[PDB]
Amino acid sequence: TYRLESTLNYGMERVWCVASLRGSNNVALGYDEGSIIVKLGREEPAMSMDANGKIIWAKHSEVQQANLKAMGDTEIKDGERLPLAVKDMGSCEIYPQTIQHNPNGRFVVVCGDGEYIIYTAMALRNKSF
Amino acid sequence: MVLLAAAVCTKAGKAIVSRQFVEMTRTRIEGLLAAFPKLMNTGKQHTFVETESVRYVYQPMEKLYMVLITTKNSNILEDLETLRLFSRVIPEYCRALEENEISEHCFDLIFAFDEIVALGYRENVNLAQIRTFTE
Amino acid sequence: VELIYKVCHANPSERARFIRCIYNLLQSSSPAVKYEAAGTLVTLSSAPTAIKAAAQCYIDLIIKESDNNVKLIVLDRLVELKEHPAHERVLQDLVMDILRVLSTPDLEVRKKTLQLALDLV
Amino acid sequence: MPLRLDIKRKLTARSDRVKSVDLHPTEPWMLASLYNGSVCVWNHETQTLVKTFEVCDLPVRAAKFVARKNWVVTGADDMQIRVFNYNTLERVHMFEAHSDYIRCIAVHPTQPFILTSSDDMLIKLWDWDK
Repeated sequence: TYRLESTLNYGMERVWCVASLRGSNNVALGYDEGSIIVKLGREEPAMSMDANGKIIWAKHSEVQQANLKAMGDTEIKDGERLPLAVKDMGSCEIYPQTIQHNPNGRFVVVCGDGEYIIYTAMALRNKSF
Repeated sequence: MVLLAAAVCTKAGKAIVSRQFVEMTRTRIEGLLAAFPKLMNTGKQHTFVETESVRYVYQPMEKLYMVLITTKNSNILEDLETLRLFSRVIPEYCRALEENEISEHCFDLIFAFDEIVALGYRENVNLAQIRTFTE
Repeated sequence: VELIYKVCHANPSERARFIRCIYNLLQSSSPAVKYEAAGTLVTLSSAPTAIKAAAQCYIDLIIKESDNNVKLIVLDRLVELKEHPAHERVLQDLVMDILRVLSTPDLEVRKKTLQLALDLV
Repeated sequence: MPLRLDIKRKLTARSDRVKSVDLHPTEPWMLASLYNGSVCVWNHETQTLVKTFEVCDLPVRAAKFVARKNWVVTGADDMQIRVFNYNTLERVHMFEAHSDYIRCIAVHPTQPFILTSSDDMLIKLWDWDK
């Protein structure tokens, strides 16, 4: 939407170049008075596993970022990574800064922008705010 | 002494300038430096390499070797650290290493060697400290 | 004057003595898992494949101490990286597969690696 | 619009105008090419400066690592791209990349190629292996 995420100055000024790491989350920027290597955020995912087998994440595959979904009912061998095993989950209204299922499975919480919205475990109707 | 000599070498097959703290390694200094630093101190691009039962620590600069030699040792960090401080002091005198310019500032380098390592025990030096002496 | 009662108290000097002092207080079946020895040790074979090959050897040794028959030579400690639970995720054996080699890494590392597959299992 | 960010200053270094900044293709080091005639690289995880190379005495606009050869390519106002070994510290090769100073270099790890872009309005290709 090209809306300003941040403006950064440093007391180095005149920023000539940019480049980005191809494996991602470091960008480095060349200035008149020096160079800086900078580290960008998001290093880790937000998700939670309840007891209903709705393990909910945001982003990823068979889930959108804006909406909320995910399920994981698979128990295949401990030695490898298990499939996504997602089942579809209803409405959301906010972005997931952190998105989490209830630890015993009755609530879902999506948190975002100074607000939390509560959606119901497997029905996803707005429970609470 | 723990540190036999502190030596700047050219791998022309001779010790270009060198320091004998107390009279021991005179002529001896040149033969060691001349043979061993030619082979990269017999190194493989490793700072510590030991040959003919003498520990050689080094750094290549051009056709020249800045060399520290010991045949005994008190600590790991220390041997490198005197060499390192030496490597701050040497381009102030000679603008990198190079046999003719090393040759011309025998006095400068030699004096630093006495100051840096005294009776084989690694003292410390710095480019400002060096100034008071050659003033 | 060396040997401290402490962990340290600070600075490279104290730190260098300290790994010597640690090897004393646990000599038993090599260091196993190398202490502060690891830092100098890489430079000791800067030419270049020989470090990995060596590193691979230690990592294999460390996994387990097996029976130690003909080319089953893994020393160090018996349990410290186990071998072979069926609930362990994503398992020990993944690292063990590297050691089985056709050349899968380069030849110096290869010769070390084939012996090392034989050695753990 | 919201996004998971957290800007952090991993390492800084002060030097005369750095035209190019790079991350090492496979290593945790970042190389910055400066107008000191020097290119300098620092590994901004352990905060150790791994090595410096004096490409020219006039600005080095570009620098990049050709990680496989264990070499770094630089292009400076010598109108040359000079190549050095970043562990055996010596100049691997010297060549005239262009008729003018070299603003940027791009490295193809899968091919022997670097193409360099210069302000002689031309981009030229060089093959490190030849």
